[PDB]
Amino acid sequence: PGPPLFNVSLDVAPELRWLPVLRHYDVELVRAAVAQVIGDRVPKWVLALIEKGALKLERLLPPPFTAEIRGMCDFLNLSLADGLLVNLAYEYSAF
Amino acid sequence: CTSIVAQDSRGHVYHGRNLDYPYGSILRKLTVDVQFLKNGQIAFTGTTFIGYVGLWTGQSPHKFTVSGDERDRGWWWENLVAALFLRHSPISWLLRTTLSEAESFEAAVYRLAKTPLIADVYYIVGGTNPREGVVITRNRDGPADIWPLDPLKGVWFLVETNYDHWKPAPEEDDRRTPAIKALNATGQAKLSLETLFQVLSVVPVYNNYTIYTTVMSAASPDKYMTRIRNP
Ligand SMILES: CC(C)(C)CC(C)(C)c1ccc(OCCOCCO)cc1
Ligand SMILES: CC(C)(C)CC(C)(C)c1ccc(OCCOCCO)cc1
Ligand SMILES: *[C@@H]1O[C@H](CO)[C@@H](O)[C@H](O)[C@H]1NC(C)=O
Ligand SMILES: *[C@@H]1O[C@H](CO)[C@@H](O)[C@H](O)[C@H]1NC(C)=O
Ligand SMILES: [Cl-]
Ligand SMILES: [Cl-]
Ligand SMILES: [Cl-]
Ligand SMILES: [Cl-]
Ligand SMILES: [Cl-]
Ligand SMILES: [Cl-]
Ligand SMILES: [Cl-]
Ligand SMILES: [Cl-]
Ligand SMILES: [Cl-]
Ligand SMILES: [Cl-]
Ligand SMILES: [Cl-]
Ligand SMILES: [Cl-]
Repeated sequence: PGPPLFNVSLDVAPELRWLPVLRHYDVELVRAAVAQVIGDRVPKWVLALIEKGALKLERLLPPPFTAEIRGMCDFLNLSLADGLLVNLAYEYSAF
Repeated sequence: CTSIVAQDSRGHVYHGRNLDYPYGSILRKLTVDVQFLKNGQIAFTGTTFIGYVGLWTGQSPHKFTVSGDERDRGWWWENLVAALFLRHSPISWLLRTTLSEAESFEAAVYRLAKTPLIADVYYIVGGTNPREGVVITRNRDGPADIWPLDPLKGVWFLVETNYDHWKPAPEEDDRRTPAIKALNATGQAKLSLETLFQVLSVVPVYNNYTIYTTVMSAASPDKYMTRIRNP
């Protein structure tokens, strides 16, 4: 069996292509899960610094990188700062 | 994490990997295989967690297979300057960009080696033809070392954990030796996806933090196999 298998058509706009997958997942499990990876390792002011500057930060990252994250955070009702914090989690602590 | 690219006696190339990470009880429920379609046809396959758009394990069918392992070098402020002032690329994203745009094992190894990054990483690439296997040790601005397969010289497998291969793995975390030990004994004649999975199923290569194990072969895409690990 292995883990679930999904399809993601790159022929759909970046913000929409990941959403058919999220239908199969409890919007709470995902969201509550993030808070555990976030709350325990990053102070809020960092999260606030990001949130305040998140909309200028995403201007730098590749367009398709952020666009896909933005769409997932709107569908899931996550803060975009929480979104960029988990996708750049490796780049945040690799040194 | 542990990535292994290896070649068998018949000329086939196999790629397998492990992914270790805390918060396992969560990520195991969110781990999925994803097939990224272009024009309805599969363009590549990857293993990721819901919410993560980058790939740390992928397969471009009939071209190559790539995986990534963490390399912790530099200073904390290097990642900051590189990401914001220099606009380098994230690791997991470059890996995914390559799986989609690279036209050959050679082309992929070029992109994964020369494209600037926010932080260092180990890129492990496998191919569809014999001897196509490398371990790209990445500096932020370029490649620090490329480690190629050489079966005729006796090197039929490359084992990469999270440490440079020209130095010995630390005593605290030496998952390289038991991985080499199990491969030395498996023999280039017995190597296959089934056997390479049992190599990665060895302790401490298969430890408490392992989340999933993937074994793949670029020339046998339908055999892409991921298995969630519940230790
Ligand atoms: C409906 C949401 C909230 C899930 C996602 C958002 C608002 C970000 C959205 C909504 C619509 C959207 O349009 C994409 C279709 O474009 C085709 C060619 O460009 C892109 C994004
Ligand atoms: C905005 C981020 C954090 C998401 C990503 C980037 C890559 C820019 C980053 C990543 C890492 C980083 O290091 C800061 C560590 O702080 C130590 C305080 O003494 C700073 C920035
Ligand atoms: C993914 O796309 C292929 C294209 O033919 C389709 O056959 C397959 O059913 C899709 N995957 C899932 C899980 O539906
Ligand atoms: C969705 O997010 C909005 C804005 O933060 C909030 O007011 C609302 O309560 C949230 N709803 C759910 C179901 O999370
Ligand atoms: Cl559906
Ligand atoms: Cl599910
Ligand atoms: Cl259904
Ligand atoms: Cl502030
Ligand atoms: Cl892409
Ligand atoms: Cl190319
Ligand atoms: Cl050969
Ligand atoms: Cl550097
Ligand atoms: Cl630099
Ligand atoms: Cl190593
Ligand atoms: Cl099995
Ligand atoms: Cl198991």
